[PDB]
Amino acid sequence: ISRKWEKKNKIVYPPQLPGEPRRPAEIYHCRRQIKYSKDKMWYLAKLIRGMSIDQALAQLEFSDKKGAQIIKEVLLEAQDMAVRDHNVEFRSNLYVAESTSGRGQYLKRIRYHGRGRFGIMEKVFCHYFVKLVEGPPPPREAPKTAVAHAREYIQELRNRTITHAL
Amino acid sequence: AKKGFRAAYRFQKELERWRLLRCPPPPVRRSEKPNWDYHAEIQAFGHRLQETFSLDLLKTAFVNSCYIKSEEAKRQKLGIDKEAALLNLKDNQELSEQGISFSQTCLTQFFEDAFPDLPTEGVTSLVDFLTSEEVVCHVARNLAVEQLALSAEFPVPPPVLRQTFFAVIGALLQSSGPERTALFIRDFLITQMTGKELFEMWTITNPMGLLVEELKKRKISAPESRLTRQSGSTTALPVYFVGLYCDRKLIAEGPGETVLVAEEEAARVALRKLFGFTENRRPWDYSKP
Amino acid sequence: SEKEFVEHARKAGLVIPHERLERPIHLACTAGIFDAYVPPEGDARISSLSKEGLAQRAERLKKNVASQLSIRKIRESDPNFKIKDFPEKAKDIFIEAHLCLNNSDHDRLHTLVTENCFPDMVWDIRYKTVRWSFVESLEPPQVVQVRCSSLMNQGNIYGQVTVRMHTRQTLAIYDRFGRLMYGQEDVPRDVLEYVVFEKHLVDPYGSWRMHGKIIPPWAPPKQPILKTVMIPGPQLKPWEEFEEPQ
Amino acid sequence: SQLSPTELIEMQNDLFNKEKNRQLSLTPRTEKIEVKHVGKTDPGTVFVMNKNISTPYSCAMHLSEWYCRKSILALVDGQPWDMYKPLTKSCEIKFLTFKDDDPGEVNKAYWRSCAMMMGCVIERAFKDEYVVSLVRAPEVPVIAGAFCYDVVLDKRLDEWMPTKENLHSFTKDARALIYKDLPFETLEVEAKVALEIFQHNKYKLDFIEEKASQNPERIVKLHRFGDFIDVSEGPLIPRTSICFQYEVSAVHNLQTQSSLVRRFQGLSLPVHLRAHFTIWNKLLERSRKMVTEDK
Amino acid sequence: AAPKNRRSIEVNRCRRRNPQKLIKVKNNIDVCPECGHLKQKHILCGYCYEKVRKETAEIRRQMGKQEGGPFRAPTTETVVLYSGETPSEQDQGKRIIERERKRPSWFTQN
Amino acid sequence: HGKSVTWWDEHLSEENVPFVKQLVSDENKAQLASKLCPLKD
Amino acid sequence: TARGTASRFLTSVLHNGLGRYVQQLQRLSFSLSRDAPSSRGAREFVEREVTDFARRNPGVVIYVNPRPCCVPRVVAEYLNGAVREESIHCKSVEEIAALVQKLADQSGLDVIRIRKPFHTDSPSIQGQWHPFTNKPTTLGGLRPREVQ
Amino acid sequence: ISHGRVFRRLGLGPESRIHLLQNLLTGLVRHERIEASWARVDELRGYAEKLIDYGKLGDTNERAMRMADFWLTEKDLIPKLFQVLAPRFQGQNGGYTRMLQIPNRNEQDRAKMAVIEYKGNCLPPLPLPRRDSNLTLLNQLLQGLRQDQEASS
Ligand SMILES: [Mg+2]
Ligand SMILES: [Mg+2]
Ligand SMILES: [Mg+2]
Ligand SMILES: [Zn+2]
Repeated sequence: ISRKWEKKNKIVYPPQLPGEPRRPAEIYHCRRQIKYSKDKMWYLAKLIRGMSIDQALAQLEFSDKKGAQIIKEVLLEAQDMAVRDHNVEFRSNLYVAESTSGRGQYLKRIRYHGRGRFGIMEKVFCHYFVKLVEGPPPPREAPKTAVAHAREYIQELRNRTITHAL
Repeated sequence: AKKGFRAAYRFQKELERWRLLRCPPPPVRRSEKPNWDYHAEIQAFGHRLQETFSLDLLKTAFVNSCYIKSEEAKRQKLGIDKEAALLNLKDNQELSEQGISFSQTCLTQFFEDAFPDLPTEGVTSLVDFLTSEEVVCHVARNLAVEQLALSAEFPVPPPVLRQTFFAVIGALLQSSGPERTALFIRDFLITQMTGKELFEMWTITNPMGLLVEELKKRKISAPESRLTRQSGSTTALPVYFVGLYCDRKLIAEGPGETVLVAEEEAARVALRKLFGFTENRRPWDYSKP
Repeated sequence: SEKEFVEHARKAGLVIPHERLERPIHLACTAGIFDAYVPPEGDARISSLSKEGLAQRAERLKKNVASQLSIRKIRESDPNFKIKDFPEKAKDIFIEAHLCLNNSDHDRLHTLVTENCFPDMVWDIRYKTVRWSFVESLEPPQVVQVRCSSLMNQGNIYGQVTVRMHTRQTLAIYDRFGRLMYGQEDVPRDVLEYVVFEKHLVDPYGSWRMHGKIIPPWAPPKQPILKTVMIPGPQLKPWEEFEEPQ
Repeated sequence: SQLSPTELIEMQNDLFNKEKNRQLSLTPRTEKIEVKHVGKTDPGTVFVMNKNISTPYSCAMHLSEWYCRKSILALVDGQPWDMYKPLTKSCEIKFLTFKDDDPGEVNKAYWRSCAMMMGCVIERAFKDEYVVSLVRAPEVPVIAGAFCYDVVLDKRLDEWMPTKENLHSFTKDARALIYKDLPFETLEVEAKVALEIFQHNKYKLDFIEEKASQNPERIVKLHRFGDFIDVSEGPLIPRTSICFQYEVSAVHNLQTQSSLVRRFQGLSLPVHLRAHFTIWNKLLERSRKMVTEDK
Repeated sequence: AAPKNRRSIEVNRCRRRNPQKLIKVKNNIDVCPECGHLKQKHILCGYCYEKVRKETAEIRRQMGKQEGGPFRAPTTETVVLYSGETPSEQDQGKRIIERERKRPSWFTQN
Repeated sequence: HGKSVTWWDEHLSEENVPFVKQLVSDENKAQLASKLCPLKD
Repeated sequence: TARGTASRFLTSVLHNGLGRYVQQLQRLSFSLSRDAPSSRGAREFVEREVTDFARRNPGVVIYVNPRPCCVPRVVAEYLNGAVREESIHCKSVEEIAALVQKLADQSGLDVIRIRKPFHTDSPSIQGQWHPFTNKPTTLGGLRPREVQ
Repeated sequence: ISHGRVFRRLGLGPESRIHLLQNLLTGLVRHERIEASWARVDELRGYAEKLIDYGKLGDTNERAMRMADFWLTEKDLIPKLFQVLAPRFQGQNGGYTRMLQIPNRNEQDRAKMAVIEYKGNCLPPLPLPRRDSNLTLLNQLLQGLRQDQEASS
């Protein structure tokens, strides 16, 4: 197996010089060996990507997925760790930067079908990784406007050159 | 267990390469690198330029005030006496100032004899562009002046690089002849202007105003902007050609996306034609008089 | 198909294996402090005068019979024991321990401080940056009392010496992200503590190790935290009604 | 005086910043205050805050983002309190939203904020060669359909009245101001510095004098968002973006023996309490009428 | 029918990352004005409903303890009172349940 | 700004809903009655 | 493969050869061994030809390092700051001399595909073609179906 | 094609649906408030409304008596139905039951659940969704509109 998301939270940064901007706090957390399915957990992880912690918790509260409760517990534990261990005030000033789901060690069993035939059934386990960054959530990216499209098209036309000319 | 050492050593080399890619180390000094010999480097730098410098002058020019201050701080921190030799390093401030002055004067004279029609502001802008931080630092880095410059902060900021380069220039002026120094300046700074445009380094604001002032100086009444050719007016990308007529005589023409841009380009073309800095001008003469 | 998971981490301790240990656990120091010295509340005002503090500190060390008998027992157990030469050694040990904690030199910190002192000074600080310095000493450290505990079951005598220390220290504790957390590095704030050192007399080596750090109950409160702290209330079950205390 | 409007704005902002710096330097250290939460949701909550630095907005952030999104006003143990005004001593805080049982204080705060925003739009939507002087914000009750602001215009501007196009331009300017989030800051100053802060509007000087007369300590409450500074009673909303619907209903020229004043009446609804299109049209039609309530 | 060729990862992603299969964000989430917990606008509050359910379960447990049989149901109205309360004139003549707990704030006398 | 969905009945009070219904009904009745004579306008 | 590898245009460092030619090879460091049989060619080259090459080209700093190594190597560092490392493992003296001459003649630039075999600055002498450079102008500049 | 259909399919058929509705109605009568699936509660609302109307017809009505005998499986509830619910529902015309959707069940099925309650029961009031007070901004503006309308007449 591999365990690096847990150790990523043990890194120590050098003291900031007087005048440098305050570096936002980053907290890494992970839940290992969850009975939930990898893709089903990935759907929930993608649901709360880039959102605020409170809004993610609110969505997970009313989400009917089984892993919604697990992710809510993970977020609560991560917030508690950020408040207690790390020097992070304003516990509601955290946003989910990354939220990923991977697979783990599966279990192999026999699933009978009939006529003496059987298949391999995989009891699946998933790992959930979450990263919380202190600060307001980043704004969503708006679709490219017509003026920006025109600027890009004009730039592409102007960047042309006579190929195979000299 | 595969019995072998070549594969293990090759994989260790691969791991070192991967580590280097993952975390790039900070740049280190060429002198601090193992293969280094300062006297041999100085001699090679002198010989590679087809020049005859003085070793003492080069050593004087290649030291810096920041380096001297760092050495003095180390001396004070260590508690050893270095006032006998460290204080006699003979900082290159005088050499750098002499190099700056001589280079500016020589470039001004070169541009005046090459383009008599260039105004004082134009020639000053050209000299400042040639002596600017970017060009001088690029030349010094390509000539490995940065590696031979004794200074802390191995990045060697642009002011330090320019100071070292002009100190080397002043040392060359003191060692060899002024004509040889002028030839070196021509070969290593004017060549950076090859293929460049006058306005790219002049950065004027009112081409039309400058053109009308130049025409007034040259005893020309006024330029008239007339639309010569165009391609599309209601299209998303119109193209216009504006020409300048003095006494109903076309002096220059310029294309543009809009009429104002075309007129500005025509004024720029007329100004370049009047000053002689044209794409069809005489190439710079690189010979031995 | 018949495969199961393994490696279930559990911590279950039983009295039988603890009592069936072939070798007893070797302890270099005691658990805590047996006799805690209670300082008078007027020490803060007494410290304003030099002789009015020094004479009292000298008189109290001599008038106590327990301290004198403890010093006599220490001297008879180990020769070349001088009370007058002790405060300088204690001050140097404290300064070097603070420097080692600043430098994260755990080996030297273990050599200096004892096993009852190391965790209390390493636990909450192992993941933070410390910038501590020594600038001045307003009052020289003063030996207040000396205590000794003798356990006859193993024939072990542990001697602890209490020294009042009034120091001028500058402390700056940073965060793991590099931001300042506790205090500034240029303020020479004054502190007054009581360091209790422990030394095993039976041991032939017997290094002096700092054991306890006593603060007076009337000591001024510590400097405020730079951040803001929210204290949650009691979590209430749906069937439980809240009670507001008055 | 030969002063450009931008120069006046710069001078007012600089003086306000100097007063704020003096207020901040008044406290040399960071004192810890224990603030209780007396709200119905989470009783017994304790906040360890910095004196004259922490804010009820920071307390709401400590609680949860829902409090920041919903709660507009703070009741510090005896009185309303805006979110961006630093706390002074240990106390208890209760948060107040739009949909509370007795939201009247929040309604007054929103009314005053809308009046101040309309005055800010009016003062800068007029030509530089003309003179525009804001008088005050008459506190009319929530029963009245529009918030009113008093403006004295140039003498040659007393003939014409703004048309539908002008009202729509004012509404567009107000919406543009809303689009950019400008927090409301409350600063406790004295009449001695308020006089030099304003120094140009005689009506504003008279308002400052009459507001300082009733205060024995000569304390004047100033509010500033962006580059606009005005004096008003009570706290204000923390954020401008709370105002979602905003319209400049009409103007009514009231003529007195000394001068004639344009009373601009406008209508606004917050994001939490936005209404339907027909309801908004009916409310605007009601607000078109004259509102007269000064004492 | 059997598949003809293995579906590539790009096709799989384009199939199972479409917004139709993605979980939509619900904008009806609100906080309960009473207890401050989360609830939907068209659904009752879970916390308050749990409190009411607990109280009702206790009341029904006591009223079933009062009736020793399964088919012994009251033929008249029933009234529940808490400690420190007495039946009024309009509450008299009905079956009476008495609780040791005090009257909750949400529960009105009426 | 994660604004929630709002309908016309969410923010109204008990006494106001009948008032709104009446203010819509009579307005619609007046609008319909106004156009009842198109040939004379 | 052009699509697989990188590419660059035909360029010269610091416009070399315009005013004067500068040898782009700055330093040349040989690392060899005295007892390894593979270092025979490097040892013989150091014995014979390194002094003549140094005399012919004084602008390059030549370093020689015998060390307990198995792979004899040559590191050339150019004025561009580029470092090119080659192996002289089991090569004859003629091959070593040819490699050294090739390194000296190289400009130190990246050995990748050159898009064009030519590089001319401002090739628009006497003008550059535009769709209006061959179309005669009508009287008054009128459009084909525009009436004045 | 399910056009013009008012009865939804439940259980193992029509008789199974009738029996399930009868059991739910018996439980509702016995406990004065029950919780079940949202569809089941919605279906049972009509039968609960009809049962009160049948009980209001009188104790001596043989049709109502046999209807109660069929529906109320527990015969101890029939006297309760005819002597408690019917007497207390006299002036009320159709406001006999209240139905509210509760959050989904904590079981893995996550079914949509509702709760039905007979009005005037001896149970703690449910957290009914209360309208905003008239002191709100929009409510006060509507009050001003109402006052203006009243003054105009
Ligand atoms: Mg079988
Ligand atoms: Mg398979
Ligand atoms: Mg499979
Ligand atoms: Zn609730």
